Amino acid sequence: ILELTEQEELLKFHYHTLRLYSAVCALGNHRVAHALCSHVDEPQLLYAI
Amino acid sequence: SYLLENSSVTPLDVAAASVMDNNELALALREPDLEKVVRYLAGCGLPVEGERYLDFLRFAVFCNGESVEENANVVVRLLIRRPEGLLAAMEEAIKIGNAIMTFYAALIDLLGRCAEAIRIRSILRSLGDLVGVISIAFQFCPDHKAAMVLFLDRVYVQDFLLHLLGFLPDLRAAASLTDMALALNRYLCTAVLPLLPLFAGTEHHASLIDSLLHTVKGCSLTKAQRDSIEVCLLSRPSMMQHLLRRLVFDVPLLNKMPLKLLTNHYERCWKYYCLPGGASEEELHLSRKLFWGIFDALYEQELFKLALPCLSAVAGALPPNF
Amino acid sequence: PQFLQVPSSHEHIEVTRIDVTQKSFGSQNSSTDIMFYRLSMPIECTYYYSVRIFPNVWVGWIT
Amino acid sequence: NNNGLEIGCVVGLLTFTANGKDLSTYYQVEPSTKLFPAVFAQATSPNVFQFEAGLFKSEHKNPVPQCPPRLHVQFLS
Amino acid sequence: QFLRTDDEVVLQCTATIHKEQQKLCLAAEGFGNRLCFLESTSNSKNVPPDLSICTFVLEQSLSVRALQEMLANGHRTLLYGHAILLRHSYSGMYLCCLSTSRKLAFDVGLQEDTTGEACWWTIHPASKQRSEGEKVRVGDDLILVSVSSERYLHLSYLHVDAAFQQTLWSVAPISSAQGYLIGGDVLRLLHGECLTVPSGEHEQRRTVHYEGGAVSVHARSLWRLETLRVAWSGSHIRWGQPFRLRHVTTGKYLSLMEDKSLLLMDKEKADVKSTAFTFRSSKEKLRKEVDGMGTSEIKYGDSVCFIQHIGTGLWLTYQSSIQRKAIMHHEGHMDDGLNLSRSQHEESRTARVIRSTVFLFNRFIRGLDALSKKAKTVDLPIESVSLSLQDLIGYFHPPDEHLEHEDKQNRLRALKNRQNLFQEEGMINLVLECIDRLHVYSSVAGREAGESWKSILNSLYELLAALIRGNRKNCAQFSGSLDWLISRLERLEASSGILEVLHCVLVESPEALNIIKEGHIKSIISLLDKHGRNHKVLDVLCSLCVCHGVAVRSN
Repeated sequence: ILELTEQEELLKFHYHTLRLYSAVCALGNHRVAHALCSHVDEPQLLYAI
Repeated sequence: SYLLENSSVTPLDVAAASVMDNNELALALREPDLEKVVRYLAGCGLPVEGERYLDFLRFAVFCNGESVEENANVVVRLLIRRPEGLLAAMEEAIKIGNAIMTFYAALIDLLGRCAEAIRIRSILRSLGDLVGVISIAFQFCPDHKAAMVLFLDRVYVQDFLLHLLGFLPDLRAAASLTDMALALNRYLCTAVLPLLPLFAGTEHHASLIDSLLHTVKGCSLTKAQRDSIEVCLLSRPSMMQHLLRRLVFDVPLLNKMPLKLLTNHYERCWKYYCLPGGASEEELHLSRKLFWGIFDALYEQELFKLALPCLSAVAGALPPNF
Repeated sequence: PQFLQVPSSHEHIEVTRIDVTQKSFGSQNSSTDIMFYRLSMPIECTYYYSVRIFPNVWVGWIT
Repeated sequence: NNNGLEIGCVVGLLTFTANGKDLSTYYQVEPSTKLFPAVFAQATSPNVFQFEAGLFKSEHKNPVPQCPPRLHVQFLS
Repeated sequence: QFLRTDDEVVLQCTATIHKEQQKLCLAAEGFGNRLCFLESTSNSKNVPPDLSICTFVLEQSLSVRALQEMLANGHRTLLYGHAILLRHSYSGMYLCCLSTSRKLAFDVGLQEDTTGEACWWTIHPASKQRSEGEKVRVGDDLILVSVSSERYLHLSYLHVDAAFQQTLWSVAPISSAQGYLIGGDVLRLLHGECLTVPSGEHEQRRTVHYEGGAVSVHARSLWRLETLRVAWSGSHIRWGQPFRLRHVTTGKYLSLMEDKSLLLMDKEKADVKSTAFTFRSSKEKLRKEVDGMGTSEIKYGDSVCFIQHIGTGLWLTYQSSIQRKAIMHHEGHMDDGLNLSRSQHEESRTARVIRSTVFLFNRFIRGLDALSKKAKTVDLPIESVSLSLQDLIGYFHPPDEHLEHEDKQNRLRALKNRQNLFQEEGMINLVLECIDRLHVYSSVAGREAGESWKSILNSLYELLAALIRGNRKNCAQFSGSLDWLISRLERLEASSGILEVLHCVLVESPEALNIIKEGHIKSIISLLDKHGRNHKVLDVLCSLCVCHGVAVRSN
């Protein structure tokens, strides 16, 4: 991802995924949110921080 | 204004001579006098009559080379209203009534001798037909095209410049020695107008050399030689050297003084071709070695050897009626 | 080296999206050297994929 | 000797039919991995290469009976 | 008596068509048309002229010399030798010389901005009677010459072009009191409830009805009061001077047909004593004309106005969902004194554009009907369509972020008013039918006209989106066609355009968020397999996920 600053079309799309993945968890979608922990992998987000 | 109203045919010649030379006088004239001229042109529906008017108006707006603007404006503005398609129906008349052919030549000259001053370009760009008459006068001949060129020059890049070029037919038909004899000397001053890819340019530089070979009349050839010195100064360098290769054949034929001055014109051109070269550069050192035989052959020669001094510096840049 | 689509800004090696399901390609230029026409989408593990040749060639199914 | 029709049919295994005629026993082996449809070229003419029993669109995409080969946008070069 | 700045006038000539000097005036449409044309005012009996798109307002009349300095950077009377500015009185477009042909004369158009010399036009008499500096009177035969091209505004043979031959453009005035009725004004017809006409796709919209409630907002309650005269049409509305009524949305004249009833009939059938009414203060049936703005007689707000037909003396009464049907009768009730109310200018500006949208796309529908059934050439407009199609997007352009707030709010308040008017006449449905007939082939027709087929379709949706982006109403009106859009979603041609409609709906229709089902959304996610990687899809899926503020968890 750190490279992908310059990959501009591909920068924009994946950002919108992050809106989308945060979307589908709209105020308590817990059955969804357990499923997304598999997709996005919380320690990766710890590294994203 | 007396004379204008009289002139229905000479009388209008008188009004012509009354104007031509003086700027001061040509400025001083007013517009309805010019309007009486063009209303007589409006009567011509069929001519021969109209050509004397447009000749007058030709000497109304140009007068010293500098197209006088206040005449040039108002003359034109009335002409749109009654001029009065017209290209191709003219093209019939060549093969046919000589006066119809000469008519539009003088009409286009009036417009040719004239150029907020941008809208007047546009109406003159509103009359395309350019190359059409250029194609005609390659075939009586000389007067029509020179008016078209002056129209083309003022109103209306190097690609389209080379597009126009049977000017080689003018230089080649020089050996027909009488309308064409008077044509060619008119197209020597017309040749100064093109002063302002590489393959078709080498044909035209050889066509300029064919006109120079017809030159190698006299003061017209001085206009052609000035057109020749500006042509080699305008230009690749090897195509200029291919033109200098056919000039080296003429340099062998040179060593009468006009061909030596054409070689003196190629000598400062060889000073320009030396910096591009620092093939036939060995034969160019042989042309300076033939100039050493020209040193063995010898006040005008001081100017000829000073050009050969440039050719001696040019040979060292390489050494660093059929 | 890596893959990237052909944009229209190129040496004019022309992609033409045509429908029965064909894409023609042109090389009317001063480029002859190397062309690697890899289409975008792979396979995993019946379905025949044809290549029409007017004029060498190396047809590849490449990971 | 003007037209050549070199066809790499799929499905796990591969076959080659060149000008509609079998030039098979090719390097046809993979248990479950990937293969790009590729034509490697040195540009010998223009109108040089035109591309296309089931059909290749029905294999790859999300619809998988999809037997008419309906082209998409992602068919890229 | 004179012509000054800010006076509505026309530009009238004559033409030798069959031994009669056809008294035609300058007409140019706007909002669909950039070019000029002719409108004959001769046959005012049977086919009366569309005087709305013929008038012009003298916005500024300055001399040639006092202009070029201003161009390098107050009811003033017109003098000959002044370059005037002729804004089109409807569309707000300034009359200009163009750079095209229709023939070495240029063309005459209505451009948008006053900068450039083409918008200005100098006046010179072709009359030795009057000369330069004299005050331009009413009805002077004059010549209009440009400033850029300096060509004459000429009547060619039957087209207007900037030429070098001259033409006498006779100037008849139209107008120059606020709160009082002025002829030419598009306006409503109140009761105490308003007069209406049937809705879209409904009869060919010919009946006449009283209706209360929210039809006063609509465009189908708009009525243009057209006088019989050409000159001084913007005279004040008196009791008893004649008026040809004409409905706005259909472009039909309100005519008394003795065969059926009071009906809306077209331009050609509407003879004067079959369609023209007058106004009475009482229900009695007791002047001819004045040349001026006239007596500022009748008010808009405070005026009980009875309506009487000229040829018969019938009165506009009603029969009796409130679809109270209005008819004509010799006596009627005491509820015929109908009050009036003006429309706003933007309200009139929309609805004339609505009938422009009508006549354009319906020819475009019928032309599409010709080349869909059989191949090989009924007149199918393309450029005229695409010119309007681009313009309506500009008509419905959202207000800029670089605009001041209150003006941005007004323009947005104007914008929704502009939007609501197209829905309630079925322009959305009219566009919807055009998207039907075009999405047939895949690039049939003449493919220089049918060459822009790709660019037409794109901007259709871009229109269709723009008529949604603000309103909660109109997106909820895509309750029906939302499944159809997902059906045409996988056309892969203008597939961003379908989505951009479908995006802006699903921002503002919590209604339609609950409509959408599995296989629709499946197809939307399937489209992402089609079109590579579009974040455009994702924000749609974001909007399918989140509502205005709440979640739709089943989605």
